[PDB]
Parts: sequence; structure tokens; C-alpha cells
Amino acid sequence: QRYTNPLVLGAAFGDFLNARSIDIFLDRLFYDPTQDSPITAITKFPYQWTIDSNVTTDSVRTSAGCKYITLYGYDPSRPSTPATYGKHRPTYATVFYYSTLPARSRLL
Amino acid sequence: LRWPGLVDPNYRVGTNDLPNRITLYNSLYRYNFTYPTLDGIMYVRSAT
Amino acid sequence: MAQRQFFGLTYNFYGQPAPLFDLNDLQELAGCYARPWTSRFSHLAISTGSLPVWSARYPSVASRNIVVNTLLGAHLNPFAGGQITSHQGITWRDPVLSSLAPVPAIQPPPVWAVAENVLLDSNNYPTYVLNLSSMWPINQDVHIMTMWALSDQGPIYHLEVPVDPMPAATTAALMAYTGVPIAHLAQTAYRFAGQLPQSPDSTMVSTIRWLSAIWFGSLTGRLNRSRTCNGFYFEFAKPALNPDQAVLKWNDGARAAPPAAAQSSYIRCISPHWQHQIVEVAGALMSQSVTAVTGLPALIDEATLPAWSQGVANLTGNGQGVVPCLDYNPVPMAAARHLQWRQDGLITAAQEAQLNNDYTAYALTIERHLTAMLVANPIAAGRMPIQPFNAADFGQAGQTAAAVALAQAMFV
Amino acid sequence: CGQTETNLIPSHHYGKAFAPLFASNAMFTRNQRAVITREAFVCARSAVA
Amino acid sequence: GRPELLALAYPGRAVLPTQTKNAQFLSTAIADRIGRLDRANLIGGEVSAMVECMELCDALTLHIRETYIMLLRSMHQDPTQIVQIVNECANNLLNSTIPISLRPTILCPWFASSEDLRLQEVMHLVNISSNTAAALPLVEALSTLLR
Amino acid sequence: AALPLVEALSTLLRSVTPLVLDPTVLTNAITTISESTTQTISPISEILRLLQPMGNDYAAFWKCIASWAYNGLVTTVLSEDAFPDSSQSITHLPSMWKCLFLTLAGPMTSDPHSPVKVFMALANLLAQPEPIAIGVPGMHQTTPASQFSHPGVWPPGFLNPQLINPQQAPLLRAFAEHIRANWPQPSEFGYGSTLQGSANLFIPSNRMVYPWPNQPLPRLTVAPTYDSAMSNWISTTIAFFIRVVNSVNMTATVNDLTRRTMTGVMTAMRQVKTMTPFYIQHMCPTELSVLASVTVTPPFQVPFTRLVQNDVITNVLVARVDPAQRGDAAVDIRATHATFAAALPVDPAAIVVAMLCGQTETNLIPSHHYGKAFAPLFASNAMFTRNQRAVITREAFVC
Repeated sequence: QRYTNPLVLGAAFGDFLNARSIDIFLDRLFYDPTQDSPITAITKFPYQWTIDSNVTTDSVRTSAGCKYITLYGYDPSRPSTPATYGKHRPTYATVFYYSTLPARSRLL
Repeated sequence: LRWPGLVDPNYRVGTNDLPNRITLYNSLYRYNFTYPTLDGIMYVRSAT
Repeated sequence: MAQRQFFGLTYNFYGQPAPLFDLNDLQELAGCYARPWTSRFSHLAISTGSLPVWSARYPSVASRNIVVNTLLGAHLNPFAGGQITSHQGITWRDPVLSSLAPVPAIQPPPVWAVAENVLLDSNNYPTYVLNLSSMWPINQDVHIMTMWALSDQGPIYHLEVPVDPMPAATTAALMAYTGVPIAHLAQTAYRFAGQLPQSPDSTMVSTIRWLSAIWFGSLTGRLNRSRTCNGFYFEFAKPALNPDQAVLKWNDGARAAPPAAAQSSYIRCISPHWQHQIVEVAGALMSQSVTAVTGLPALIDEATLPAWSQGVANLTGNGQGVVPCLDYNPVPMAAARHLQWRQDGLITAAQEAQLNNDYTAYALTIERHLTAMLVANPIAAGRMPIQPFNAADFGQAGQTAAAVALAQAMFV
Repeated sequence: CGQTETNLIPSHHYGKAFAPLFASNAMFTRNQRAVITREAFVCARSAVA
Repeated sequence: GRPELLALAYPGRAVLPTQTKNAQFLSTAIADRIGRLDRANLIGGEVSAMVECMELCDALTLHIRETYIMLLRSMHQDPTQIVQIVNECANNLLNSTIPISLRPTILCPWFASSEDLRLQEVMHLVNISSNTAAALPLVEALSTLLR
Repeated sequence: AALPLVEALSTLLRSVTPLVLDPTVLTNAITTISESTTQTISPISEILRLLQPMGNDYAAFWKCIASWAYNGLVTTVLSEDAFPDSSQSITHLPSMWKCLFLTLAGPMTSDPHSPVKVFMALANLLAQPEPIAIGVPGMHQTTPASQFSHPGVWPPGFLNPQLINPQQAPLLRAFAEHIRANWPQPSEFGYGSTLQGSANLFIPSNRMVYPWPNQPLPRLTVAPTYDSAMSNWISTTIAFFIRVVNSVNMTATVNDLTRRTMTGVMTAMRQVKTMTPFYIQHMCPTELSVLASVTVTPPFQVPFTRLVQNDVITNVLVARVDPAQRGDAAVDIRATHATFAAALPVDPAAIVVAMLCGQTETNLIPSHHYGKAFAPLFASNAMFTRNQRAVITREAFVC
């Protein structure tokens, strides 16, 4: 019955995929969504997959959720291809979640 | 007019006299203020 | 923090075709000054009730208070206008509102927006909202404006006593300031709050709020040498003529009864005498700072309010926090305070109470006559450097004793 | 060719290293200068006017 | 020192031997207001914060001095805030001893707004006449400090 | 003013006390066991350096214990130059011993705040392995214990450690519980006789207060008298440390096996049959009682409260005029004190050695001993002449 943390999950498979430590995350893998409080125990944690505001009182960054994963053969600009827009890059976008309104405001 | 308050019991020695007359006798406020160093105000912890 | 709809209220005119000043007076203002920031104003105010508050232009501190607001009120309508206006005297020294400029040369196109009696929403103007940082110091100033302007009385001052979780850090610091009058503490506070684009860090905030209470509590009677906020009260120095200067004083007698949780009032002064009472005014300036941080219960409901300042945006209502305002006439309160004091047996009425009531009666008289005589000029000339107000306004009524009783029960 | 120390503990190192630096109160004295600067600017203007 | 000054500072002190023009004036004025009406301290076993004395004093001059004081007061900072400033600047690497003591009338006008620092800066920048090399000694010095 | 009073009593009581302080027992313990040929570099030496085997001043030891009992106004504190600078992290073998030191000497301070201290010094070295859940805005991971001079600062997480999730801060939770559970409890001794009562105000004349729990004197010749609060504390502190170190993961860049070494030393500590817990909770209060009534300046005390924050020593007042109908009490003396009450800083090292190295005599006959200790002493009593003085002083005031 125990629910999972999506971000941590993501994070876990991605690192694994890219030959990196994943075990360290497991202590907060079990997470119930019902209680939206990463804040409690993520007091530091990583600055890797996450860029959390230390205790994360303001915000929690998540790793760049990239979508259009290019395939082999597609290297030269071709007009008859899908619009990947190269969203398969390191340089992407910070997936910033915020707890509440004043958190949001202070982030800005 | 030079000493309104001293002259005349009516005047509580801080009434708008400007720019009419320069008063010469009134309540002077004098004060006792030390200049402490910024390094002094607080104790050090050398153990850093 | 960025309370989006930072809507501020400009003052009405006393059955006047024009906003409250004449051209010469505004010239004085803009020109003889420069910055749109309260430094200059505070300079005047600060000088611990020594200098007479009277001048040719400026009858009282409070006078200047009012023409400060009207100045604001008029000159904002320029740049805060829908498509940017600015001329006749003021064409703003840069879009970022840097300084009060006499009309830049080759710049006519932004008109002088002839407005009536109108609230504005700071954040609805793109320039204003871009510059959110620089907006912050002026919003403070804005509030000051609004919260006099809302009404036709002495200032609408807010109070707060958060009971129980009281920072130990606050205590410690605050003690060091013992000896100084409310005035100077206020000054530092405002300066800080402006100087740094305003913080969520409740420190400052809490401190001001506690201070406000202690003052008010003092001023009422509730708080004194023997009934303290842990040691805290404000001491009314010099028991003869009405200048009885409220200094922060720490003496250990009793620790007064911790209220139930969160106690909030707002006071206004019904009587024009407010004008010469730096004490009263300085609380009101305190409560403004408070505002910048905090989303105070939607402003004193229209029940005690002139028709022009009814139905305002999200400000006056009917079924919110603090529906009625607590209202006083300053000279009756002093009496009130002596009452309590005597009821407690702190002191004999015999000589103490008699004497000071004698002096404040005098002070009333002086004030009343000066304010009336000064008002005569504006009440005949096109110029208005003063609060508008009838002789019947001086009246010993306006819910004076209720205020006192409420303030007291608050302390329970 | 970049190297540090063998027994490097930054926390520790920085504690010691930075310590004298912030003992120089001279920083604050700068402030005071700047205000008179401002003041002189302003004063100059109004007189010349 | 110099008893002289007292007389001049306090006319009212003087006794009346003659029925003269000056006497006449002095004898028609409110005498009690000579010297110190109130002294201001509450802290028990410490000296006063201020005195309130009726003195031979020039309003205009007073005013000047009053203002100056109000300016100084505005810049003056309390221990706690000072603590803050340092702790922040220190980025917790460095550490100072926060005292729990009542505040003994602490005169330190050091705090200045950015505003001024800004105009000092520009002033600084402007005085760097035209040659590129002027920046170099400074930046050099910072490099040695860094090293 | 203070110092003659303190010195005096501590001198006399020295003389009075049938004790054999034995630092030499620690000396032998270390020499005998230290992994190898005791002449090693970095562990075994550091212990030697901090404790100083030499101990050229047996007086200071006993003095420092005696000094706890003083308690009137002149309160005793743990000195600052004991705390690890810059927080540090528990990795450090040096630091380990230090905190150990600090902790055992802790409750022999007049300082009320010493539990906060105890806790906080550990929490400082726990920084970096764990994020410490902030309890007060003022209170950070980095904020030295030294600066926690007011009750206002006792962490909410200390006061309710139940709040603190025993996964992320496992050790901290334990340490806190250990405090609250086993820190000495407050008791009382019998002060004097009805001729004067005593020079006490807040406490009924009849009473001394022993923040330590004082026990009777029966047959104390039951060598493992470890049921004493004092001896319990010792163990449990040592225990927690073992717990702490047992995982040995923290010893990056220290390639020599700590656990062996440290266990050995600690167990060494524990093995040292020391009477000082017993003597202090039993014999010494008595010792003190006997003297209290005759002393120049009779002991003046305020109730010690361990963990009761609201009742902790906070302020000491005076007023020659009616509290209610006076004047806003200007300079008062009161305000001069940096603390609740005028504090004197002591040495944790010394108190530690003395706790661990304090033995009882072979030929111990209480009844004999105390008789000989009392008699010369009381012979030179001042009691009656001070009673005279007193009555005079009274009449001076009134006149």
C-alpha cells in the first residue's frame, strides 16, 4: 500500500541509467502524496537531482524533465521530422515546486 | 522677547519663534553618550 | 509580501475645485525639495517637540502630513495614470520616479490628469509593478497617506498584541533602547524598513507591534509603573504642562495578565488637536510599517466614514475584522487614565489628578484657538495647508470612553 | 596543475583563514564617508541655486 | 572651572541692590526656571542619559545642534542588528559572541544606505582619468590578498 | 567581595574532608593499555595532553567540586575555552574526549542552563552528517553554545524530543532523552538550628538545597554503590558515546582503528572504582550542613530546577521603596549582571579528573573523623558575635 515519491523515482532510474549512486535516496522513497511536506527531512540532502532550499522552506528544484529523446539516425536538420526542439538536453529547465504563496513570492 | 519663557511664566520654553526672534534663554538638552568600538560591543570567539 | 493589490487612497478635497494646496504651496513642496521619500518630512518631525510646529506654510507637523498626502495624491495621477501623464510643475525625473522635476523641456505630451477623489492600484500600472523593489519604500509612504485620507479625522492607527510566543531576542534588544522616546525608535524602524525592500522576517515586525501596544496601554491607564508588560510601560515625563513625554520605561512591578491570544484594535482621534500630539501621530506611523508586511483586516468599515470613502475596493466592508473604529478625544482620555490610576490606588487624586487636568484644559484651549485661527485663512483663500474641520468637531464625544474600555479589556 | 593540501578540511581552514580579515572595522568607516559625500552634493546644489 | 560662566548662564541667580532699569526687568520675570528641572536616568546604579536645564541658550544654534543629533541618531545601530550584519557577512564561517545584556546607550553611527555608497562609487569612478592602467594596482592588490 | 567567601569555605571544607584524590590511578590505567607500546602518536597522546598526568595541584580539584555548593548569587559556569570552535563534526577523536569531558562536568555547575549546553555541544558536532531541525529562529546549526545565555532559547525540540524523528537524528534523540531522564534530580538538606535559622530568603530557614540528590549514611561499604544518580550519569554518557562511535563509518581519513582504542580507554574510565559520586551525595552534604550555621556568611540559595524552564533562575531584585508606590527604579544594581546571577567560570578538566579519581580512606571511621574535624573548627567559631553585629546593623538601618 505505500505510495512513492515521483521525483525521487525519476531521479533514481535516471541516475542508475547514467551509472550513479541511487541507494542514498531510499530513505525518503516511501512517501505519501497526501502530505505535501518534503520540507521535514530534506534539510540539505542532495544538490544534485534536487536543488532544495536547504530545509526547502521556500522551494524544491527537480531535475530537468526531458521529453523528446532523439534517435540514432537523426543528426542532420531535416524538414520531414518531428519537432523535437532538442528537448533532450542538459541545459533545459528547472522544475521548481513551491509549498505555498509566500514561498512562491520569495522565490521570485 | 529674547527670553519669552524666562520673562513670562506663560511660555513653556519650546514655542514656534521662527523666524521672528532669536530666543536667548530656554531649555537646553544636554546628553551623555559613549562611543564604543564595533569590535568592542561584542565579545570574540577566536575558536573559528 | 508583495501584496499584489497594493491599492492606495488619495485624499478628497473640502468642497474644493482643486486638490488641497495652492500652486505656490506645491511649488514650495516640489521644488524646494527633491526626493519623494520621507527623509525631509521626518527631519522636521523628529526634533523632540522643541521647535514650534507653526510656520507660514506649515501650521503643524500634522499640517505637513496632510500636504504631503495631497502632494502625493496629485502628482501620482500623472505617472500612475492609464497611459502616463505628467506636466504642470511635475514631469517625473525618470519613469522610475526618482525626483520631483519641473517640466522637462521638450516633453509636453503627458498631460495633467485632472482627477477627482480616487483610489489607485499601484500594481495595475506596468511601470510600478516592474519596479517592485523600488516600489517598496514608497508603498510605506503610500499607506501613511491612505490611512489618514480614508477619513476626516485624526489618523487611523492599528494595534496588535500577539500573546504567548514572544521572542527572547526581541526582549534582549529592546531593553537596550530604554531611555528613549517613542519618536526616535519609530524613526529608526521606518528607516530600516525602507532601506531594505521589505522582509518576511517578523523580527522587526513583532517589535513594532509590541511597542505600539505598550504605548497605547500606557496612554490609556492600563499600563504603568506597577502594572507592566513584564517591566514594560511608557512613562509620561513632566507632570505640569501637557507635554508629558512618553518614554519607554522598564520597571518590574507586576506582569500584567496575559490576554487571550490575539488582540487587535484600531484607534482614531476625532478631535483636531491630534495635530500637536507627536505621540499619537508616531503610533500611526508605526502601524503603517506593520501594514507593509501584513494583510490587516480589511479596513474600518464604512459605518464611521464619509460618503466619498465608502465602497472602496477591498478596503471598507461590513462583516470583517474590526467593524467599528475605536474613537477618542485626547483630553478626556487623560482623565480616563487618571481615573484608572486612582481606582488602583497608585496615587491620590488630591493634587496629581487635579493639576494635570488643569494643564490639559489649558493646552486644549491654546490648541483649539490656534487651529481655528489658522484654519480661517484656508477657509477664505484658495489655499489649503491644513486639516479641514468645523468648530463642533472639537466636541468631547466620538466614543472616547468606549475606546478606553475596549483597550483595557484587550489587556485581559 | 592545481593541487590542495593532503589533510584538507575546508570548514576548519576557512574559519581560521578568514578570521583576521573580518577584524578590520575599516569597512564601517567607509559608510560614514559616503554620507558626507551625499550631503555635500545636496548642499552644493541648493547654495548654487 | 571658571565660576564666571555661571553668572552669565544664570542671570536669575543675582540679587537686587538697586532700583534700576536692569533690576526692574529681572524683578518682573519668572525666577524659578534656573538650571535643572529634570535629569533622565532610570537604570539604578548608572549615571544619567540626559539633563533638562534652563540655560542661556541660542534657539537658532540649538536648532542646528538638534538636527545634527537627529541625523546621528538615524544612523545609530543597536547590538542585535550589528550581530545580524556580521553573521550574515560571515556566512556562518566566522563567529562572534552574542551578549545577553541591557543596552547602555550605545553610540555608533556607522550605518549608511546603499544610496550613498553608490554615489561614492561613481565619484571614485569619475576621478579615474582616462588611463586604463589605473585599475591595475587595485586589482593587483586583490590578487595578492587572494593568493 | 565574592572571592574570600569562596576561597574561605573551600579551604576549610578541604581540611574537613576525609578524602584521597587519586589522579595516579588514571596515570597507571593509560600506561598499561594503549593498543601497543604506550608511546604512540595522535590518539593516546591527546588524552594525556588534555588531562595532564602531572596534576600539580590537587587543591583545585576538590575546590571546584566544593564550589558548586556555594550557589548564592555567585553562580558557577562551564568555561568557554572548552567548546569546539566552528561547530566542527564528531569525526574528530579530539572532540570526542572534549564533549565527554564537558558532559560529566556539566551538572556540577551552578548554571541552570547546563542541560542546554550539554545538548548543544553535541548538536554542534552532529552538524554535517545530519541536518539539524531548527527549533528557534535565533537558534541555528552553527550557533555556539556560549551564546545561549537565556531561558528563551531552550529548543522546542529539546523540551519535546518526541517531535524529533528518530531516524535522521538518532543519536540526538537518545542524548536528549538521556538528559531528561538521568540528569541529577533536585533534593534538600537540613540547615542548622533554631537559634538563627539561616541567612536564607526564598527557602525556609530550615533548608539547604542540594540540586544533587542527597542520601543518608548507612553501611556504604558496598563497593558497587552505582545506584547513585552521579554514577549513573557517568555510565550512560559513556554508553552513548560508544553508540555514537560503534559504526565507525565516520573515520574517513583516519586509517587507524578507533573503536578498539576508544572502547579500551572508555572502559578504562569505567573500571576506575571511584567513591567520589558516593562521598559527594552522602558524606559531603552533611559536611556542609555542619559548617553552614557557623560560617561568617551563611549559605544563601535558590531552588534548582533541572528542566522546568519556567521555574529556572531568572532574575534577582531589590527595592528600598515600596514596589508598587515607588519610582521607576533607576540604575538598579540588578541590571549589572550578565546573567540571572553573577557568574564565575570553572574548569571542566579538573572536575572530570576529580570525579573519576576520588577515593576513600583505608581506615575510615566517620564518627572518629568528623569529631576531630569539627572540634578545632568550632572552637574558633564566630557565631555569637555576628549575632550581635546583626542586631546593631538592624537598628542602624531603622534609625
